[PDB]
Amino acid sequence: MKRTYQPSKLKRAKTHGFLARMATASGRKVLKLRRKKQRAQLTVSSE
Amino acid sequence: PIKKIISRSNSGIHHSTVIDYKKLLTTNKNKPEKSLLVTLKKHGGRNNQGKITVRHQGGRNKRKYRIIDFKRTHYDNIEATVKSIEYDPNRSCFVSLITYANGAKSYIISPDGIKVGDKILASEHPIDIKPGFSMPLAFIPEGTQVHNIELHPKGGGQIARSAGSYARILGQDETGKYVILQLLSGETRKFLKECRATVGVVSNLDHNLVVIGKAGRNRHRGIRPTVRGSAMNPNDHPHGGGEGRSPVGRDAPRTPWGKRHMGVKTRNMKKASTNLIIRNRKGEQ
Amino acid sequence: SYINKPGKTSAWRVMTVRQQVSAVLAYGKIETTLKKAKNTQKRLDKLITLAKVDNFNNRRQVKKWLLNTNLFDVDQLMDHLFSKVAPKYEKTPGGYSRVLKLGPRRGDATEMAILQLTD
Amino acid sequence: DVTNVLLKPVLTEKVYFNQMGETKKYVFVVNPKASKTRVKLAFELVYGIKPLKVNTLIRKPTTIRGGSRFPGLSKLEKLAVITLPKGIAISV
RNA sequence: UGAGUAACGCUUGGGAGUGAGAAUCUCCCAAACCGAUUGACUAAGGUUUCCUGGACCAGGGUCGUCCUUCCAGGGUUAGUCUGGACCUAAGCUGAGGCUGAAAAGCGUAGGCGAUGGACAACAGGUUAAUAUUCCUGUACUUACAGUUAGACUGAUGGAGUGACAAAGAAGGUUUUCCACCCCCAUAAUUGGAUUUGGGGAUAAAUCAUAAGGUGGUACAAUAGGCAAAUCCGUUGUGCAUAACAUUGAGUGAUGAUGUCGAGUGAAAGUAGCGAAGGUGGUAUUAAUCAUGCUUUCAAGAAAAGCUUCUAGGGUUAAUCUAGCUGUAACCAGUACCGAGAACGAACACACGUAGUCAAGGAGAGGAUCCUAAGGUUAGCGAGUGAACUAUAGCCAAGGAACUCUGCAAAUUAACCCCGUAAGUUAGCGAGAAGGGGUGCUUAUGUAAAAGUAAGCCGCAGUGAAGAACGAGGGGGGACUGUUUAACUAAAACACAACUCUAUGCCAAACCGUAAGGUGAUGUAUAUGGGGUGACACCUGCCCAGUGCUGGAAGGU
RNA sequence: AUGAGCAGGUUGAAGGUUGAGUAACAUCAACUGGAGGACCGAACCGACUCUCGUUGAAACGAUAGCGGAUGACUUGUGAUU
Ligand SMILES: [Mg+2]
Ligand SMILES: [Mg+2]
Ligand SMILES: [Mg+2]
Ligand SMILES: [Mg+2]
Ligand SMILES: [Mg+2]
Ligand SMILES: [Mg+2]
Ligand SMILES: [Mg+2]
Ligand SMILES: [Mg+2]
Ligand SMILES: [Mg+2]
Repeated sequence: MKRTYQPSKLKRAKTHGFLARMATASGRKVLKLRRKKQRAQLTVSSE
Repeated sequence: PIKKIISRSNSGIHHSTVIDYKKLLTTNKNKPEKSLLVTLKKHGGRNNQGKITVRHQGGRNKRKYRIIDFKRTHYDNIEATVKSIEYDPNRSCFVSLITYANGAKSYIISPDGIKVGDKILASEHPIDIKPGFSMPLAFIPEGTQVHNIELHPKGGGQIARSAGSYARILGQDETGKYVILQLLSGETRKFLKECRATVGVVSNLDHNLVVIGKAGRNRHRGIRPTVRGSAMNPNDHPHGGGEGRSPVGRDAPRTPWGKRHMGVKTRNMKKASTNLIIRNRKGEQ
Repeated sequence: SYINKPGKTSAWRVMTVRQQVSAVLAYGKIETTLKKAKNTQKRLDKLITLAKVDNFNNRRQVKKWLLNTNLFDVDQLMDHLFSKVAPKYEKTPGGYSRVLKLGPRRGDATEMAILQLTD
Repeated sequence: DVTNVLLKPVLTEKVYFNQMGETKKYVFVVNPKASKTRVKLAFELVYGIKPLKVNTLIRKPTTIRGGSRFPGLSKLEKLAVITLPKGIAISV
């Protein structure tokens, strides 16, 4: 059957990307938290 | 007039009808002028926020709006000529292509009766009364079918411009302004004597009797399905619930929201236009 | 259970018999499973016995069985049979072949057997 | 014209196969940001032969060393092949 | 422990070789499925999985010398291809600005945003791996100067074009196809043959030729096209019946003394060799002309770009047009997979995923049975042929008695010819019901064929496969549709139509706190809401209570 | 918003041209024309029934049947609530 994750990299980048998250207050806050927890994969822009 | 559509497609029977569109129009083949066409973006009942605000509206076809000179103000005391009576999809009436003698084209509403080669005019002074003309209401004698009226001066034709609509003159008020108008649907307003008007009823008198025959035909015309409140669940409608065809339990019928509905007066009577009214389809003020 | 392999249908058995008899006439030795060897032997014997007379009817009847191999093609294998293999055995009543048992296989512990034919 | 855009040549069987012809297609690896115009001008001012045609490809990075407790990533490089007129040939 | 139990997730036989060891690896020969596909090309994705050499801790439902695994080395080559450097749609963002305790929200100019528009390259070869990219041969384009000749250019702006629906049909031209003919190998021990098998093409571009398609054409006035106008628009006059403008599949010649080619074939069927490389018919087929035409109503994208227009400029020459010489053509993608093993399914999982090419026989066909081009061995086997289970096949006599019910299963089944009721919105019912014929040969058949008469075989002749079971009465809903993904597809929902009510335009209803927006670039023959639900006939009584509307003096 | 797709085969509407007829209509016959939430049926979509599987091949499927299949259709890509 047709599962729940059909991938299309343009959509993924535009939706969870770095320029997507660095344009609203909540996105800036989540980048703050992720720098705080020190994620190596900060957003989905890096593989 | 109207013309039947004998289907002989053996899935149900539909005595569908359609306006003849042949004996009424000129050159039914659709070749509208390019200079006066702008595409319409179909909002589809939606909103700038993207939610739904007007229900069951969507799925209409692609149209092309014809820029109509409802104002009739840039060309005054200058003759014109009706060139074609095309079918513009947006409004129920018939639009006509006129060409002012200097060579300038426009789309107007076709008063019922004018034909190819006729002459129409627009002015500010007393002129003739033949259909298609335009002039301030103070000059049109009482009794003539008048359409494409407008409320504010130099504001272009809002009131009474639908398929087969009109309005009659009924003299003047006691002030010396405010020519009275007997509108369609029993009301009677007071229009300012500086308001323009166009004589002659609007064409396509038989749009009341065209019968959409199949649900589809209606879906393509822009009206999507409407669901009765008694089919709803008790949530998202006041009429929901009930274990099988229960009636409208609350004391009066209700809207999809919680508003009392049936016959409850709604006009905002604290408005400037209440004193420009003689009657409101039933009685005084 | 449902979808299942076609398996050892009767056509599979008979076609295996044909391929193995072709192979044994072509070379003269087969290293197969024992319980296919005992089943190939019967058809082998019947062919060699039917092939000692050499009229065209026998050629037709043997054409119904043989298949071409890398060594000989079918119309070469027929000549190779009727020229040297069949007449060699012309005086032996039965007993045209032997099946001797080899050692068990490492893959399946099946009883490998060798099929051959000598005077 | 820093000529920092000629990092290295690569010597492979393919390069020799293409080089022993008549066109004498040399090959180099260049700065990942460099462009064909800069490459051919650099070649002009490093050797002295105005090149005919320049071609560039880039080998995107992949996984390297596979499974070795410290898997790594390869190197992004732009290989530019450089063509030369029929009767000329130079060395590195 | 259960237990060395269930499971091991669609398929074979052998020869030769390797290797310590082989069902499992390499080669060969068959064999068995696929063939509107398990074949070929690519988009999306994935991210080295691709090629060569080596290894066999682990992963592979067994094994393994082997793997899409691991290790070392390697491969992706563009002025013209997909996209940027050009264009815009939905929409997104959004200077100033509007609104909002705060963050933010809305939104104008501008800017982004392909799934679309515009833009110039074809054929063949080559490597283990790339190819309109490299190479060979022949081309075109867009800029740049310098030069020869002609000409006054004519935009950030105006106009035209671009610029468009769905369905249907009929024509033109090449083709498919049919026939003939040149060429090649073949000449046959199983009775007989005096044949049998295969192939028969060459591109963009340049020049001439183009059947046919579209749409009047010239001249004069001009008050409009934010100014300007020789352009467009408008109004007059003549020719008209074809001139003019514009477009145009195909044809021929160059390209081509080239490449390719059935086959042959040395040191692997590879290198090299490489004959014909054609004529007619065409009542059949697809493709192009075609953004063509006709009809209908649900009335069928924008901008850039191209042509033009004047303004603006230019003459002591700028700018453009045509040619010659020379120079330049940037940035990312380009491997491989594209799924019964590389994508999404936790996997080497029976599932899913856009588009393109799509052979032959019978046939209406992309159905159905078998095959071709090509491609795979469904990564546990070997036996035995007990109960028992699934799946197929078959079952005398009876033929629905089992049963909750004829659930399931069975009969009919394509084509051709007769014939076909009750009822009705007069369309249907109806493929109604009910029946018959079907194969091969000869002759007749028309232009091919169906058909026709005679004859012949079999138990049976769409001999196989793939094709409706039917009649009669009743309830519900009018119908076609939608629905509870993953137990309910229904008598529910929808619907056409009816009525009632609200609403006079800054409409009413609605989202939002407000701005703003829909309703609507709509205007009572219109829009929102409640209720019924095609079509026909009917829709009785009660206004005390609740609700709704109005009331004008009083009471609180 | 924008694009693509629906092998093949039938029924043969409205309208129109002609002839009769009509005082002229109406009506009838032939020919053309090629409509339809039409018909039969593959790809495509959906999911009515049995059987199987139900620690499955599969966190909802297979064989065999089944309804629609030019339309209120199906589908990809992008945006949005
Ligand atoms: Mg036990
Ligand atoms: Mg047991
Ligand atoms: Mg077992
Ligand atoms: Mg699959
Ligand atoms: Mg597909
Ligand atoms: Mg076929
Ligand atoms: Mg098939
Ligand atoms: Mg109801
Ligand atoms: Mg009812």
